[PDB]
Amino acid sequence: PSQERNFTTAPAICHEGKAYFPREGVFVFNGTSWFITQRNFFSPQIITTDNTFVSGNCDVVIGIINNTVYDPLQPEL
Amino acid sequence: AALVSGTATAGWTFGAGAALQIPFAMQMAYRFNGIGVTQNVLYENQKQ
Ligand SMILES: *[C@@H]1O[C@H](CO)[C@@H](O[C@@H]2O[C@H](CO)[C@@H](O[C@@H]3O[C@H](CO[C@H]4O[C@H](CO)[C@@H](O)[C@H](O)[C@@H]4O)[C@@H](O)[C@H](O[C@H]4O[C@H](CO)[C@@H](O)[C@H](O)[C@@H]4O)[C@@H]3O)[C@H](O)[C@H]2NC(C)=O)[C@H](O)[C@H]1NC(C)=O
Ligand SMILES: *[C@@H]1O[C@H](CO)[C@@H](O[C@@H]2O[C@H](CO)[C@@H](O[C@@H]3O[C@H](CO[C@H]4O[C@H](CO)[C@@H](O)[C@H](O)[C@@H]4O)[C@@H](O)[C@H](O)[C@@H]3O)[C@H](O)[C@H]2NC(C)=O)[C@H](O)[C@H]1NC(C)=O
Ligand SMILES: *[C@@H]1O[C@H](CO)[C@@H](O[C@@H]2O[C@H](CO)[C@@H](O[C@@H]3O[C@H](CO)[C@@H](O)[C@H](O)[C@@H]3O)[C@H](O)[C@H]2NC(C)=O)[C@H](O)[C@H]1NC(C)=O
Repeated sequence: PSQERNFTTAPAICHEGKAYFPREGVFVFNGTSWFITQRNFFSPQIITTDNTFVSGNCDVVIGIINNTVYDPLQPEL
Repeated sequence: AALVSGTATAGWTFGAGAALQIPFAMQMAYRFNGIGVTQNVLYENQKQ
């Protein structure tokens, strides 16, 4: 790996009061938008329910920030 | 001293390629997942 970029990150994101954690990747803040991607290659993906997980509330996670989570149910319904 | 200082923030590419900077806690959280304990456990028990 070589040429890189600076991004802002977050341990977790808070949505509906719940603490959402990433699966295999890390949360990344680009030019005014949050995505999720693998550490070894910057390829940003939309943050969706199925690509993250939730456990515990937004209570004890240090540095947790507010965000939204996409749920296919909405356009599917 | 240089090695230790480096690894403290440099992470996985430290001895492989270009230096990167990763927040300490983030690095640790990953290494825990690397063992087989769900990542969130570290944050919740970060103090302990
Ligand atoms: C992610 O997003 C969430 C949601 O916004 C943020 O959490 C909120 O943080 C705010 C600020 O601390 C909490 O504010 C609540 O305001 C209520 C309204 O009263 C205030 O505002 C009116 C406006 O006119 C004033 O007139 C009034 O004098 C007050 O200034 C309060 O009632 C809430 O009080 C709660 O806690 C006390 C604790 O003893 C209880 O007694 C109350 O009954 C009540 O429970 C509170 O102050 C807001 O509640 C928070 N929401 C949640 C869900 O936590 C996160 O901070 C944000 N994350 C980041 C990183 O910014
Ligand atoms: C941070 O993430 C943000 C959210 O994804 C990024 O915002 C996006 O920025 C791009 C700019 O490249 C906008 O693209 C728009 O695309 C439409 C469609 O036409 C274009 O694509 C067709 C495909 O074949 C191509 O043929 C055309 O020539 C165009 O290339 C254009 O009409 C718009 O003018 C614009 O190009 C995204 O829409 C925009 N997303 C949102 C939600 O606004 C942001 O850029 C990212 N920042 C960084 C630094 O990466
Ligand atoms: C990620 O951000 C860091 C800083 O938070 C970048 O490092 C800094 O980059 C600047 C510009 O490349 C370096 O030079 C500085 O230029 C300004 C211009 O006026 C000057 O005033 C400063 O005195 C300095 O010369 C700066 O030294 C550098 N700092 C460090 C510690 O590296 C970094 O390059 C960014 N990385 C990416 C991939 O964008």
